[PDB]
Parts: sequence; C-alpha cells; structure tokens
Amino acid sequence: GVQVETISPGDGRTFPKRGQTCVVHYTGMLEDGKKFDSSRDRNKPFKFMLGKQEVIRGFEEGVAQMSVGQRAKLTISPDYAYGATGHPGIIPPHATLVFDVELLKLE
Ligand SMILES: CO[C@H]1C[C@@H]2CC[C@@H](C)[C@@](O)(O2)C(=O)C(=O)N2CCCC[C@H]2C(=O)O[C@H]([C@H](C)C[C@@H]2CC[C@@H](O)[C@H](OC)C2)CC(=O)[C@H](C)/C=C(\C)[C@@H](O)[C@@H](OC)C(=O)[C@H](C)C[C@H](C)/C=C/C=C/C=C/1C
Repeated sequence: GVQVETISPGDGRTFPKRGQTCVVHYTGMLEDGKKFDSSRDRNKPFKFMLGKQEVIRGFEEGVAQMSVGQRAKLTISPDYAYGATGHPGIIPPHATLVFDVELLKLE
C-alpha cells in the first residue's frame, strides 16, 4: 500500500507512538508528474495526530514506520491514498502519490 525508501536515516530508535503528534516537512507529487503541495516552500511544518484518521492511510503508515530525523520517499498506491474518488480539484481518480517526508519531531 505504501513503500518507504530512505533518503536520510533517522535515529532508528524513536518511532511515533499511538495518539502522538507528528511534526513533518513534506512535498507531494503525482507519480512522475505534477507537484501539488509542499510544506517546505512556505517554511512551515505540517502537524497531525496518529489514530485519528486525519490523513490518507499511506501517509499515516509511512510516518508511523519512520524514526525521528528520518527523511523518506513514500510511494502510495491509490487504495492507500484517494482511491477511485480522488481528491476534488487536485488529485485524479486512481492516482499513485509520491511524498518526500521528513519526521522532524514528536509531540
Ligand atoms: C491547505 O492545506 C491543507 C492540506 C492539503 C489539502 C489538499 C491535499 C492535496 C494536500 O495538498 O494537503 C496534500 O498534500 C495531501 O494530500 N495531504 C496533506 C499531507 C498529509 C497527507 C495528505 C492528506 O491526507 O490531506 C488531508 C486530506 C485532503 C483529507 C483527509 C484524508 C483522510 C480522511 O480520513 C479525512 O477525512 C476525515 C480527510 C488533509 C489534511 O491532512 C488535514 C490536516 C486533515 C483534514 C482536513 C481532516 O482530517 C479533518 O477532518 C475534518 C481534520 O481532522 C482536521 C485535523 C481538522 C482541522 C479543522 C482541519 C485542518 C485542515 C488542514 C488542511 C491543510 C493543511
């Protein structure tokens, strides 16, 4: 559902716990295509809490398997992203998404 390829290793010890707030930087693009979003450009990190169904499955599960300081390429299949519906006006149906994610801190 989500493939994680390391860009920079984390500490390999400190992983997100259930219900924790993850602070990340991300850039999102359609597979081999258009970049639709980046938190790095506006220089403001993205925050979300696990176990609250706040983000797409592939993003949550991608971040959950990362340790603090890790940067990774997340390749997310449509079923773990926006599926057959897509995301209105931005993500088409059946889109494989690629996210560059860095886990900055846990809070
Ligand atoms: C302007 O920038 C947007 C994010 C944009 C939207 C459009 C997409 C292309 C994108 O560019 O992000 C994007 O790159 C993307 O696909 N993302 C964002 C990064 C994490 C992964 C993914 C995602 O899941 O987006 C999310 C996706 C679009 C929708 C969710 C997908 C999972 C599903 O379970 C949810 O249904 C419940 C809906 C958007 C978010 O990450 C934000 C944080 C979360 C929500 C909006 C909902 O979870 C909401 O439910 C009411 C909440 O619980 C929140 C916390 C309550 C408060 C008031 C809302 C804050 C809204 C913040 C919105 C932000 C920063």
